[PDB]
Amino acid sequence: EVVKFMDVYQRSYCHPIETLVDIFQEYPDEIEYIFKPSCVPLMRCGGCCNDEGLECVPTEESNITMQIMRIKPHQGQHIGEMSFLQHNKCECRPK
Amino acid sequence: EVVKFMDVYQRSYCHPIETLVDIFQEYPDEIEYIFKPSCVPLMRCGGCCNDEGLECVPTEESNITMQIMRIKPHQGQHIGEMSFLQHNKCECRPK
Repeated sequence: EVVKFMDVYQRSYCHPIETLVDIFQEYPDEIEYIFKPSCVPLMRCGGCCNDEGLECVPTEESNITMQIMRIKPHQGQHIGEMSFLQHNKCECRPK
Repeated sequence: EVVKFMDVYQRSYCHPIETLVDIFQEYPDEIEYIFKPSCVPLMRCGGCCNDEGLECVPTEESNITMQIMRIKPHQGQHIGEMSFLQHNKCECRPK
């Protein structure tokens, strides 16, 4: 059935949403290890703003710790804790 | 609490996830108008695969109809129906 306007509007407005984030994006200086899984689920700001000139960005954020399989190609692999930023609150701010 | 490896691994693996998608991306021929909301919530394949050479892609798809406000700037606006593609099933396939 057809999704009603106010439902679409409220569901898509700027807010934290579970987002699958590549670990290399979070750790852009990593050039030694590869990771399993290669991505992690994190709450991140997403969606749209009333004003098209605004973007959805975090106003509160905090880290979560996840166990990741850290692989050194052709050498070995280890379960290790890694920290990832999550967004707790979002707002629409000038782009 | 530290998220356990097997929990992260299972939660991040290739599957359909709610994704906030920009309308003008899905409909690049809609030049003359703007839309409210400007993005919509859609189930889309997301997450990661066991092999860096694989990608998460849809194997089953369907459409969904949503009420969206179509706006002609400083002229007028109308609530109409628009159809969007969703992903119902995903698999990891060779890029």
